[PDB]
Parts: sequence; structure tokens; C-alpha cells
Amino acid sequence: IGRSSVRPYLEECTRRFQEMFDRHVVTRPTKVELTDAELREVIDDCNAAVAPLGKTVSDERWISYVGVVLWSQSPRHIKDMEAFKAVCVLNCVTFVWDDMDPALHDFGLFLPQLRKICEKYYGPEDAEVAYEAARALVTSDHMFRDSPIKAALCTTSPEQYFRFRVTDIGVDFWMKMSYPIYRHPEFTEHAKTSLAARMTTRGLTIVNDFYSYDREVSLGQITNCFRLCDVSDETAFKEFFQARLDDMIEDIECIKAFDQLTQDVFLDLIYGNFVWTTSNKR
Amino acid sequence: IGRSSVRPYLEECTRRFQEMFDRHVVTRPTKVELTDAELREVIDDCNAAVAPLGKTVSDERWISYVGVVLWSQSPRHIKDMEAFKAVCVLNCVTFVWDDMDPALHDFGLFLPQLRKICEKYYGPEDAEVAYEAARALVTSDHMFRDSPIKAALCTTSPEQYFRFRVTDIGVDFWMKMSYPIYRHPEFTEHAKTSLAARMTTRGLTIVNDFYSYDREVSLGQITNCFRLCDVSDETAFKEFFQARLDDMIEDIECIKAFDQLTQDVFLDLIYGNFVWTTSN
Ligand code: NA
Ligand code: NA
Repeated sequence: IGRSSVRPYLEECTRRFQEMFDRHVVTRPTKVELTDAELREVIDDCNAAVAPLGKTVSDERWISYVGVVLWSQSPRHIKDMEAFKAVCVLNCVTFVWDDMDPALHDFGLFLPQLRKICEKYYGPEDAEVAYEAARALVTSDHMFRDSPIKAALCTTSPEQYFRFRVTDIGVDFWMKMSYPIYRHPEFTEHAKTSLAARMTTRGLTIVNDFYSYDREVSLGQITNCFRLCDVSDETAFKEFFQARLDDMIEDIECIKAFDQLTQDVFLDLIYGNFVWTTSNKR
Repeated sequence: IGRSSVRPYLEECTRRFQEMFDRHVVTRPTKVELTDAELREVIDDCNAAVAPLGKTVSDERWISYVGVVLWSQSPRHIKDMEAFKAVCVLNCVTFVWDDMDPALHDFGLFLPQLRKICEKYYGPEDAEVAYEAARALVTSDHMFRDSPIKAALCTTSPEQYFRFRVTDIGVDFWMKMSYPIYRHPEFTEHAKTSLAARMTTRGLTIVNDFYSYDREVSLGQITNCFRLCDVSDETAFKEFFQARLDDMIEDIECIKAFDQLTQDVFLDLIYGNFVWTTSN
């Protein structure tokens, strides 16, 4: 990767992200703890869904995927643990699908597994909303592989890039499968209009992109907001990073105008995602 | 702000918007012609949908609303005229609902009517996608009236304002009811991810906001991007307006990376909306 690396800024940016969250969010993420029985159930369902694909995945690997759900949901407000388990399974199986060679992507085998998961854990209406979101995300992933549109949106400006990431980073899917956990009519509506996703996209994506940059550029991946700046130039990098923190701050201050429960969930998502992303486990 | 106006800029901004579309889109909108029978079918369904509200709407009002669909769809690519009629009806009855005293908003009576429209004109899955978009939009409006969240998103920055308008100005609804008109797999997916709405929100909202500004500020409505600048300050106004034209241009040039049918639809929507808005 040569000088296209954020390694020189890794510690300072980690410190600044945390400082920002401490100043602006205050409430520290907590990890939801599943019983051994609940985790086993989650993992069994994950294994079942990827079995048709001939994937064997260890518990260790599943638990490494699931941690983002354990850290980035909002334990204060959980009301439906069946829905919580659905989010665990769906998150994990999607990560596995995403890590597969796309030439092995058999949608005909995988999509009915997603449907079977949703029907197990959600009521009829919610199962359809979660399933459609999952189907929309994997379909978009397939459409945007080596696509000129992805190139155009990702390289034009931060505005076009984040617009693309509202779907691509997975947060619209996340919101559409997570609202049944909270049974909160306002949150449910913000999830369904995708306003929830639009509010949280930058705080999730900027953190994810920062910590994935070196790995991605080494693999020739273009979907990272830091590709819009000359990371090798400390002055240009610091300018850009400050602009991204300011974006995160503006979003967070606006999130604080939503009703209390909704803003707890949105902020626990953005902050919890950062805690997980930086964890030794991750 | 209550007595502000963009009247002094009306002619110049109209010319500039048109000049921009001529330079960046080139292909001009054309109006879909409904047969007499199709227009009567649309009007009859509109009337039926709003009848339970005790709402009496003139044919001329229906026609004034339906013109946005006739001008802003993409005639070169229309495949399914039943879907097209559904968008006519859904568009018109949502306008009428929007124009009513919200105290008269009986969702119990209105939502089953929207469901009936969707079930008449769309196949089963598309009927569900359209109805859910309609329901989300009208439920959103009800949640945001006088909400501190709307205030926050509309006054903070253009980024927050447009983010709110992806839903609030109706474009996500429009895409999710319009894809069955085209039956084009790529467009259908961009509509269902809402990328379609994200790409076209600024070009629709900046135009709608400019021409609705005087009416809206006089009614204390805060959902207008021009309230983010002092329209009484000519230099400030020109700077702001140029920034919004630059936003529209950037979205349009990015839209041209999409597949040809999809870009045709997106650009016909933004440019058609401008043509209808200026004639209505
Ligand atoms: Na948390
Ligand atoms: Na047109």
C-alpha cells in the first residue's frame, strides 16, 4: 500500500473519536449478554443457513461477526429477544455471504434461508420487512460489483459516497431488521422511511472506513471515504479527518432532537460500532 | 421571514434553471396523453378514494395535480399503463390529503382506500411495496407536523434538510410506486433501495422549494431550503442559489453513470417536475 496508509494516524484518530463520543454522546456502550442457550441457538441457525453453501464456520468466527450486534444494539430498550436473535443470525450470515467468493454466490440457495430465518423470529409483517431489506442489500451488492455507478458515486464527493453507503454499508438493512427488537412506534417509522439509516450512515461509515482503509486499498477496494483524500499528506489528511468528525458531530447533535428512545438507539449504534470496531476481538 | 419573497428573482431563476437543464440534460420532458376514458377512470378512482372523507374535489383540481405524473414520468420507457394510472391516482389523492386541514385526517378511512388503489392496479408484490411507501409517507407527515425533529433537520444545514426531504417531499414514495411502470430490473432495485430517491431528491426539492417559497413562508411552513438563507439579501441569495444549482448539476452528472433507462427516468423526473411546476 506504500504511503497510501492511515497507520501513522491510527492512535491519534482513535483517541479523537473516543474524545468526540465522550463529549457528545456520554453514555458508554454496553454489551448485550446472551445466555449460552441463546448463543447456541443463534449459531445453530447461522450454520443451518450457510450449510447449503458448503460452508463450515467455527463458533469463534460466528462470535467475531456477532459482536457488532452485541455491542451496537441498545440493551436499555430491548423488548423482543426473538427479534434480537434474528438480527444476530441475519448479521452473521450476511457477513459470511460477503466474505465468500462471489462466483460461489448461489442466491437460489441463500435467499430462501434468509426467508426461513425471518419467518422463524418475526411476525408476518415484520418478517416481510426484514426479508425485503436483506434481499435488497445482497441484490445491491451483486449489482454494484465492478460497476461504473459505484465508481462515480464513490469518487465524486463525500455527499455522493455517503448516499451510496446508506444501503451499501448495511445500515438500512440493520434498521429494518432491528425495529421489532424495540417495539417503539416512532423508531419503527424512522426505520421504515430510512430516515434512521440516513441519520446514522456517516457515523458508522466514517469509523468503518477509517479502520478498514489499509486492508481495503491493499485489496484494491474503492468504497472508502478516505480514498477522497491524499492520506499520505498529513496536512490534507488532518483537514479531511476534521471535516469527517464535524460531519459526525452534526449528525449526533441532530439525532438528539429525536425522541429519547430513538436517539438512545441511534447513538448506541454509532458509538457501539466504534467500540466493537476497535476491540481486540475485531 | 414571514414577509419575505423570492419574487424579485422569479424570472431570472426560471431562466437559469431552464438554461441548466438544456446544458446538462438536453432531452426535454414530454407530456403523456391519457385517453378520455383513462382520465375518467383516474378521476373516478380519485373521487372514490376521498369520498369517505366527505371531500369534494373538482375535475380541474385533479387535472392540476395529475400533471406532475403526466410530465415527470419517462414516456420513452413506459411499459405498464395500469401501474401508470395507479401513480396518477396515488399522486393525486396524496396531494388532496396534504391539502386538507390535518384535523380532518381520518387514517382509518383513508389507508384502506390507498390499499384498494394499490390492489386494483399492481400485482400482489408491487401492490405491497407501493402501499407501504404510501403509508410510510402519510404516517411520516403526521409524526413531523410541529415536531422538534423537523425543526432541527430543516434549520441545521442543507445536508440535514435534504436528508429529511428524501421521504418528506415524497420522492421515495414516487419511486416505489413508479418502478412497475417500467418493469426494468435495475430501476426496480434502485427504487427499492431508495438510491433512486437519494439521487433525485435535491433536484426535485430545490425546484419545488423555489416556486413554493412565497406561499410557504406566508403560512409559517419551515420545510423549504431557501429559508436557510436571507432571500432579502441579493448577494446572499445569489450565492445560495448558485450553490443549489451546483448541487443539482453534480447529481445530474452522477445520474449519467446509471444505465440508460434508469438515467432517463431520473432526469425526466427532475426536469419534468420543473416543467410542470412552472406551468402550474
Ligand atoms: Na450498545
Ligand atoms: Na416526461
